Amino acid sequence: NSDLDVNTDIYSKVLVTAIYLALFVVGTVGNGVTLFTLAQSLQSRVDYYLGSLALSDLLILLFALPVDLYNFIWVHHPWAFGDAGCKGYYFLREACTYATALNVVSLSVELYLAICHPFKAKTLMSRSRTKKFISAIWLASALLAIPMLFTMGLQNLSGDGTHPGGLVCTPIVDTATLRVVIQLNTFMSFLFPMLVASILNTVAARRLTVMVEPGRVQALRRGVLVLRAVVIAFVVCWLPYHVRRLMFVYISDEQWTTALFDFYHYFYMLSNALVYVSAAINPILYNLVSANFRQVFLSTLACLC
Amino acid sequence: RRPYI
Repeated sequence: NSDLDVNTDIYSKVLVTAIYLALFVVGTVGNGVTLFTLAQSLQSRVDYYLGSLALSDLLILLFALPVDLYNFIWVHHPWAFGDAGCKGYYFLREACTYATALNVVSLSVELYLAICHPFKAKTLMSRSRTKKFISAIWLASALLAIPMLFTMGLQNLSGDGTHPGGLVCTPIVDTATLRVVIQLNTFMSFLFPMLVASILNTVAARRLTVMVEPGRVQALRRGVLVLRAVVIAFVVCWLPYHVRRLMFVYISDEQWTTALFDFYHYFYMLSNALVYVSAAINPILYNLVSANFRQVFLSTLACLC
Repeated sequence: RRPYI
């Protein structure tokens, strides 16, 4: 009884709490004012993509954060929400990850096509078809996020399973299928797409150096660098997250001691913190490099006040 | 003792 509790420093709890607060405010204000700011020849399309990205960021920040703070870090048990809360939460997370990844890859594609083939850069995707492609990204992401509605659930692990304080939002499915779905998310929402995006970034950079209306290159290069920053930040932030989930299953029960338990939890704090950092980092990467986005940002926040 | 989160 009550063994389901987690040994975590109160100092660390308050730490990640404050951190999550900062990331929450910064990310929410950033992506929000970004979305209001978004409201053109080509940049309209990349504005739609950035719209999708900042939207996903807003989803994770607004919705996933307070759930994470309350139960995952502070409460531990019992799960206070409903099953729809759990399944919906994980589904939301995964869908957001897939959406983000697809947005990034598609952005790399459209950038490469923009710089290398300007003749086909106007005909390839009209804004209508672009929005259709965005909705396509959303729905596909949902389809890929579907397993979480089946994988995750609730189990009473109070030993007898009768004690109310033992209710836990946990994966109901077996260890094997768990390994399977974790692999699915790791490959499709991280490894493969970021690999493709990195490749397209390398090629874009090389052919950019090859290509070198002279002023236009100054803007497109800016685009490239921004993309690079986004990609590297993504991979570097999501890497321990996926490893943690791999760690979660690739370690046997006999190997699972209290040390690896608490360590897994501090690593959870760390990795998730890095995730929310990756969420809030986008508008900062936009403002810093673009300057114009920053001036109109300041203009709009001056409009609100 | 396997974690549940």
